[PDB]
Amino acid sequence: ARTKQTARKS
Amino acid sequence: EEYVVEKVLDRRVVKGQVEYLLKWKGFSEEHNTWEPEKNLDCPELISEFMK
Repeated sequence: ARTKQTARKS
Repeated sequence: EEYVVEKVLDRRVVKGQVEYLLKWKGFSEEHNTWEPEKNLDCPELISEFMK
């Protein structure tokens, strides 16, 4: 439940 | 395909979309990529950038 900074890579 | 982001380095507007240049956590800078805003799940990194 701790957050993480993420993104999908194209 | 989802990866942890380290920093948002730059921003551009191209073809009607905002894109951000991402430094991925644990990856060298030669793996940086532009990603449209819809791909981002790092609001606090965008905020740090916008300062």
